Amino acid sequence: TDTYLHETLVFDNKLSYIDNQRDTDGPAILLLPGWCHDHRVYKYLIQELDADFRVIVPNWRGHGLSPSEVPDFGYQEQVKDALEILDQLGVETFLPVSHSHGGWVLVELLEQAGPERAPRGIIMDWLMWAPKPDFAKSLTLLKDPERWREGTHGLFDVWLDGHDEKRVRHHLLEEMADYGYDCWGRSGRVIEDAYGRNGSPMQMMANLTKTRPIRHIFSQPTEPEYEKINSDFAEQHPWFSYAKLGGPTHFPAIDVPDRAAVHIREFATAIRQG
Ligand SMILES: Cc1[nH]c2ccccc2c(=O)c1O
Ligand SMILES: [K+]
Ligand SMILES: [K+]
Repeated sequence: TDTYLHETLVFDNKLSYIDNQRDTDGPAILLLPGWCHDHRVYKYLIQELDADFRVIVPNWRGHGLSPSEVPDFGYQEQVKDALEILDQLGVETFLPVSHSHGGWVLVELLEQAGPERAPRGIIMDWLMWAPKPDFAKSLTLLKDPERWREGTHGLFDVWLDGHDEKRVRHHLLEEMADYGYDCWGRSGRVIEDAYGRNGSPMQMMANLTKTRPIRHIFSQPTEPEYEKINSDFAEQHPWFSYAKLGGPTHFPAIDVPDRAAVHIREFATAIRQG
């Protein structure tokens, strides 16, 4: 799966990215990582989609197999980076698929690219409501140079949700091991700022200039009150749908890749039929 890893200069930065360069009919599937991890989170999903689609995964500034400190940037800049990679690659039409807070990039990308280029989106496990106290606390911890690691640990607890989930544990404990405070502290500032300025992922989506089909596929939070704000949002908005995947962790791309794949294919086929 590292047979597909590339690197390129993007404005000021060398960014790594996955591209299987599959010669096939569009749309390209653009898999967008959350904060302080990289394309490795997608290694099982990429396998599900490899045969039939062109699959691109950009890594954000300072992210990759060798993380590095970089100057401060936000989702605005993640969006420009992603488009610049698509331009360099000649990719025209694409279906963006995001993980968690990679969603802020996805929804701004939909605005920027417009519905012709980006006609649909799939958002995975992304907190739809404004920060509850435990999560609000997590962010404040991430921002703290003394307590960022404690922040990440509390988040790992929430994400694993009491499961001995060997693939996810490996991703959190090994694949994110090289990320430091420069990343984690930034993710805290950006995510906090994102909800502050946009209200919520739902408010930001509802506010798109040109709304279009978006599906939220998620395994957590598992409580019925969270399902309820998804169903209420979907009752109000013909373009919004959701699917509870019932996977153990915050990482359906890792733990139920075959289920995440089928929703991606469904949206990719709807696009092919216009
Ligand atoms: C990979 C990743 N990174 C984060 C960093 C800060 C806050 C939330 C997250 C998150 O939800 C997620 O999935
Ligand atoms: K187990
Ligand atoms: K709906």
